[PDB]
Amino acid sequence: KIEEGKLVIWINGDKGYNGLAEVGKKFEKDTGIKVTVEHPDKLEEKFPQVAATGDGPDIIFWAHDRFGGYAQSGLLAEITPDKAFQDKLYPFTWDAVRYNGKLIAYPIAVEALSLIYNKDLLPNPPKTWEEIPALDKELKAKGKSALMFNLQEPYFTWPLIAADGGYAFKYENGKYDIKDVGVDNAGAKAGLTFLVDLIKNKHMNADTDYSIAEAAFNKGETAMTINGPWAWSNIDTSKVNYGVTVLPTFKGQPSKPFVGVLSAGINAASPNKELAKEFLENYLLTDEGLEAVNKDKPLGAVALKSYEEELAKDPRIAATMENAQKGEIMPNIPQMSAFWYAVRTAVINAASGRQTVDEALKDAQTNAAAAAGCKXX
Amino acid sequence: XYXXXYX
Ligand SMILES: *[C@@H]1O[C@H](CO)[C@@H](O)[C@H](O)[C@H]1NC(=O)CCCCCCC(C)C
Ligand SMILES: *[C@@H]1O[C@H](CO)[C@@H](O)[C@H](O)[C@H]1NC(C)=O
Ligand SMILES: *[C@H]1O[C@H](CO)[C@@H](O)[C@H](O)[C@@H]1O
Ligand SMILES: C[As](C)(=O)[O-]
Ligand SMILES: C[As](C)(=O)[O-]
Ligand SMILES: [Zn+2]
Ligand SMILES: [Zn+2]
Ligand SMILES: [Zn+2]
Ligand SMILES: [Zn+2]
Ligand SMILES: [Zn+2]
Ligand SMILES: [Zn+2]
Ligand SMILES: [Zn+2]
Ligand SMILES: [Zn+2]
Repeated sequence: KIEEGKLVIWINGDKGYNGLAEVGKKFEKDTGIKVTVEHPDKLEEKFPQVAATGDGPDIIFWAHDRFGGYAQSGLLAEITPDKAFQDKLYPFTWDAVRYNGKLIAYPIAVEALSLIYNKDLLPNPPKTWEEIPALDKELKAKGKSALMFNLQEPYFTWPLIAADGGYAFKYENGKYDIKDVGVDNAGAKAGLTFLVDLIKNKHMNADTDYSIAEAAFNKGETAMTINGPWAWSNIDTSKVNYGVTVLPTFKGQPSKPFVGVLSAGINAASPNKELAKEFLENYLLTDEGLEAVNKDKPLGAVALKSYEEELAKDPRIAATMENAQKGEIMPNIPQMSAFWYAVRTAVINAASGRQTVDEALKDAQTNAAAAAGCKXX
Repeated sequence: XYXXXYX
């Protein structure tokens, strides 16, 4: 069902697909092979439906974590970059595209939360979480707060919770131990305790969500927020003089945001695996290839060293990459659903007092590990 | 569900 002698590519419509099409035109001028870039709605939930029947695109772009599922279903071609090519990309990005020890996609770009701060309120942002309470009191004396960020989703709160030793699933040798959940260890308790104290002591409000925080920061009401590169254009619009920097440390250790790696996977059913490898390796994953996509819609930090070094002259991108390198690649396993569910509940419950930190994390641990312990139905 | 396992 997949046409031989051409490349069909699916990529999210919020990406620089026109720039990607430009890379395709360059490919076609060189080889006479036509490259079609499409951006189907919910493409990542369509792919596993159609690919299962031997149809779909030759190449699919999505966040790496979805690829675990595809690989489990045998929907992705194993890729074969040599060592010289692999050395062109940051090692940790390769970690994001491994399933059962196999490389199943090419890393393209990297996203992670950073500390975003108001340069006018705060020219010298805190290096530590611990100094934020003192800073809050000082700022609030003039009716500004130190920090507002989304507290409703583990994605945003996990970096602090994980800093001193929390983790979702233990990463071992390009594999995850789904029975090793790090939700209720002393590291997570410390982090969550500090977070809950911030809320209990009114340094932060338990109700703060994504929109509230974004609004407050972009209006100059709070000196700091925690968000990703997807938020920058909204701040550009606000005219706030903002900086983007490394997340504060906690107990001397980096905050550990989850890292999302935009990745390009090859349809197992494709008759054009060689064409796709050539396109991805020698056309897209070059300075010129990524720049063409980046110009259409900024990629953020990229997996390709040579081009990241150029983009990193923008300190916001340098900060994204730094936070990413200090962060936790998002596990690409289906058991993550039980982690999110359980932790989301645990943080809500603990910040609202409905449970102690110890009890919330214990239950979360039990629930996350239990739902990870089995599969089927 | 309706299929078994376990995976
Ligand atoms: C099936 O698994 C569910 C989740 O553990 C249970 O709640 C439910 O009671 C179980 N049903 C049965 O035990 C009937 C099983 C018939 C054999 C199913 C397994 C075989 C390998 C398909
Ligand atoms: C189901 O999976 C569990 C491990 O999760 C295993 O102990 C059991 O043998 C499996 N049963 C099957 C595949 O029938
Ligand atoms: C569990 O998930 C696997 C993924 O390959 C399926 O094949 C199975 O039928 C069940 O949905
Ligand atoms: C699959 As059963 C609950 O009969 O062991
Ligand atoms: C599916 As079972 C091994 O918990 O009976
Ligand atoms: Zn579209
Ligand atoms: Zn995802
Ligand atoms: Zn080579
Ligand atoms: Zn305090
Ligand atoms: Zn283990
Ligand atoms: Zn993402
Ligand atoms: Zn150029
Ligand atoms: Zn309990």
